[PDB]
Amino acid sequence: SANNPWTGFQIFLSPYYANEVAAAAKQITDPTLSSKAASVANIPTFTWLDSVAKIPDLGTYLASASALGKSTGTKQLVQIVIYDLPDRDCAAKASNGEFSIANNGQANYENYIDQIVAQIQQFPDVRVVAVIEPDSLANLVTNLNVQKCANAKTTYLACVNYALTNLAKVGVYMYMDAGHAGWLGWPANLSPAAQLFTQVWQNAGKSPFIKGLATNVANYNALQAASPDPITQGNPNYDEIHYINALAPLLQQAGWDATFIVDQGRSGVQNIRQQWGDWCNIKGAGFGTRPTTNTGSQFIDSIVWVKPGGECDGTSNSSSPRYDSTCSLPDAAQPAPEAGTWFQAYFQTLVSAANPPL
Ligand SMILES: OC[C@H]1O[C@@H](O[C@H]2[C@H](O)[C@@H](O)[C@@H](O)O[C@@H]2CO)[C@H](O)[C@@H](O)[C@@H]1O
Repeated sequence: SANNPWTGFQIFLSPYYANEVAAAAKQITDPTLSSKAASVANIPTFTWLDSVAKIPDLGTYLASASALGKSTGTKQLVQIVIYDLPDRDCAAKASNGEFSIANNGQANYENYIDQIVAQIQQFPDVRVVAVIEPDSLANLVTNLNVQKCANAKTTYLACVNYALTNLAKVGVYMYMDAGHAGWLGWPANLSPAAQLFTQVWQNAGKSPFIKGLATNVANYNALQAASPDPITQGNPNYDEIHYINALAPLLQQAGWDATFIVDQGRSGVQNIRQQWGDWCNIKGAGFGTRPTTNTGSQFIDSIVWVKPGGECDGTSNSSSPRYDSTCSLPDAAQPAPEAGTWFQAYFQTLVSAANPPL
């Protein structure tokens, strides 16, 4: 590979996360633990554009990044997540979003992307790296018999295409979400997954800005497992390095020099789940390996922190329309607030259990 988006750039630290972390650390009673938690705001994370109201935030982040770059004599990089599909989260309930297909979803999303493009277009000196629509494509590999997913398949593909095609015109480096090793990493899923991703890549014109795929976003898999998690029984690809070593060659066969980024933001503590599919607020997770480009794998551009640890995965209140029974499992921290909202006790455990220690 030739073009790693991080080379020669300084990552712009998320002010949104920083404000959450500064607030959470002053509430942590242990003094050294509070110091460690406070330091989390200096670790680069991805900022989620999980609703239109966040688009002005992206405005202020690019402008701050531009200024930081001019004043420090560096080139700055802003890390974002495109996550506002119509009928979002089609195989769960916890992260249902603000747009729906039956309520002008297609148009709302295209306007969402347009407004994002118009922001990024005003700051050519700032590089952007985007993860494209967590969970969407993977749902279209394994969840087509889910009627919500099946009904939204063509909307998902159209919208993902619209994001890819139009963010490319303002030079955004993009990694399409590709699930994780327990999802698409199953050997029998590798080829169907690859066929989808290469179709999506081809449909977006094979633009050089489509770098490749992101894995483990908002999940907890090891990148390189010391020993296989017991939940991984039956899958030889028990960790993300196995998944990626098995999937990436298929992408290259079709001529896509595809590279990867891997969430490790909540991967510090392994063996914390009853079943692999337990994804919601897993009790006892720690912050994992810090973001770095020294990945040890020919396919991986960066270890990253995509899901901001401490922001909730979903509510445990079964009276909310966004209740998902996954968020009430014995390995899920409860009680838990609405997804995307701050979960103070979960953040403290992420700090305490961080591996490597903070
Ligand atoms: O990993 C985060 C997403 O997981 C999704 O559920 C997956 C799960 O990850 C797999 O381990 C397996 O259970 O397949 C599931 C899909 O049916 C979930 O739908 C999303 O809400 C999560 O963000």
